[PDB]
Amino acid sequence: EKAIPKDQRATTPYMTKYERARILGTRALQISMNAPVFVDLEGETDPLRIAMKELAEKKIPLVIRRYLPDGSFEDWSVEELIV
Amino acid sequence: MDQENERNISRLWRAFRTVKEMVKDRGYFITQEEVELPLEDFKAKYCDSMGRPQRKMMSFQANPTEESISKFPDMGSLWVEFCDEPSVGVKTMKTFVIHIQEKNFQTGIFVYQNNITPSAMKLVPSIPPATIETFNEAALVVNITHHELVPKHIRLSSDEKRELLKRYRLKESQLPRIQRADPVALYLGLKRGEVVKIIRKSETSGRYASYRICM
Amino acid sequence: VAFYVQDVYKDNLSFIQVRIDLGTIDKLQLELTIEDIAVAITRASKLKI
Amino acid sequence: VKTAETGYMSRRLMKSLEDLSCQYDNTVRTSANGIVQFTYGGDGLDPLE
Amino acid sequence: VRYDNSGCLVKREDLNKAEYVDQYDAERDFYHSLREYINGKATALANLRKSRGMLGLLEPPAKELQGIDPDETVPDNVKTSVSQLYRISEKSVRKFLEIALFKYRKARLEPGTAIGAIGAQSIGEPGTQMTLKTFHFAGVASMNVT
Amino acid sequence: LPDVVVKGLPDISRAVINIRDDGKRELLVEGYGLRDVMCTDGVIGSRT
RNA sequence: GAGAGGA
DNA sequence: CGCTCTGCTCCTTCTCCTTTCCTCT
DNA sequence: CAGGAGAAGGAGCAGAGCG
Repeated sequence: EKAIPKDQRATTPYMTKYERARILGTRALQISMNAPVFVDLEGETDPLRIAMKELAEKKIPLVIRRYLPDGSFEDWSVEELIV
Repeated sequence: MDQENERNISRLWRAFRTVKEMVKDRGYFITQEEVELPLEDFKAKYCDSMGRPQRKMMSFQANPTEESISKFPDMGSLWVEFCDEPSVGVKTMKTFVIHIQEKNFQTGIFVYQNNITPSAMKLVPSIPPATIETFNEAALVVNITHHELVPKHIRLSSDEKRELLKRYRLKESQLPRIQRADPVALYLGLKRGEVVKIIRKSETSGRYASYRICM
Repeated sequence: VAFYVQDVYKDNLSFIQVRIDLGTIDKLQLELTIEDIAVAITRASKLKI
Repeated sequence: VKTAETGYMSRRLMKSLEDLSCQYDNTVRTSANGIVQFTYGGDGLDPLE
Repeated sequence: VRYDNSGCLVKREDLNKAEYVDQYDAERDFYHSLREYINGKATALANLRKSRGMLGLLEPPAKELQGIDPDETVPDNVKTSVSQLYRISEKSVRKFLEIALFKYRKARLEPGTAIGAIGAQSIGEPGTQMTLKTFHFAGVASMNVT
Repeated sequence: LPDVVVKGLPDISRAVINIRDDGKRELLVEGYGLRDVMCTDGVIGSRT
């Protein structure tokens, strides 16, 4: 039920394609709602491209709650996840 | 006549070997030389003067081994008896269950010959402490566990089941159940709620373990 | 393995006669006798009356 | 004559296995959290890669 | 480590007892296959070496001559021939192992995959292309099959 | 009377001996008597 | 509503 | 020792399904 | 308009016990 502490977390340290797509979608939804960005914009306007560029530099400020079937859940930061 | 009697003798010998190995791999004490009994020995020690299958002598009692009684504290001796009358009815089954009760046996295996009256089946599952099981002689000719398509089953104790449930964080109602009266389940005689671990072999994946429970 | 079947009456009774030809039994090396055929008929008379 | 039968078979086959997911404990499970496989295919390897 | 069903550790004498198999068996088999493949390559190199004078050093040499070159007495001409025929480098072996391990850790069913839908489609869609072809039971024309 | 199954299994249409490769042979049966086929002598029950 | 392409 | 329930097992006669839709007319 | 597969009642016997 409680969050599994960071010291031991069985869930894979990798970033699944579903998690990557969901992170990009959430970050693009936030940016489309006039949210600050943490990358050099370079003139891009479509929020999805800005989200992709942020994920390229690991600048997306989100974490993943991987819900195990029992009920517990490991919180994995996007920065720590590998691609 | 001669051919029918000899065929029945050979079939009974194969059935007796199957029964011996079934009571062996459950954890009881038999010797490999006892199960590996040549047909000549079966004729010599389990037949009358004129050579007919008499079942009153081949019935036996088996007791657990030290390791199996350590793994399973609650496992008493069992009494394997055959029958003389083909159409087993209420009377013979009642005599057998009375004998089981008076002999202080935890379980008994009744290998009926040809047919079981449904009244006997009704009387079968009425014993609180002990239990009895029915095996057709035709159903025991080649043991199921030695077929090519039957993977290795293992009976898991309470401690092993608890370890498995804690490891996978599951419950007793989520594992892939195996029905009671399943031919590889009643072979091991799994009681309701006992986990069996299956060493399943596939050509693309080697061996791996899959777990089931008896329901 | 019947090789013929006949129905024969008598003065006050009737019956069915079938003579199993042992030649075909030997040539087919089947492991059965007259008693085996008779007991098979009696046991499979479930379909019959 | 085969198209309709194949379509129906595919429909019902999908209706059976509609909700099976590889959970984060590496066990294929159904919607009701009833574990059908303890590891996908015995190795947990996706055939796509 | 292959913990037993009771939670204890196998005593190194019954690891392959066929009653203690569990998950991570596929990974051990894959590692054994990798080791077997590298052993086959090294054995091929050693068998080439022993065919041209140089002793095949598949088994590790003793420490009584570990610090010295084990083939200095051999003429340098055959050394070049063996090198140009079969040469296995440290970088090549490390790169092969890294690539194999990366492609293995990549080739795992990622959690959350809708594996049920994938399986149902993979079993149903080929049915849409299974045109009825008449077959028999492996050379027996009479024994018709479906 | 001339249709009662005298010998065999009354659930089998036919049985044909087939010759496998490398000289082996086995019997292919059209019917539903698997348990009886495994039980009857002359065959190996572990592979049927 | 039901007649027929169509892929 | 036939007689009389139960119970089982056939046997017959019943019910619910048959891609995708994509148009026009 | 065909094909497939179950659920529900008659119906004909074994089986058990009996006064």
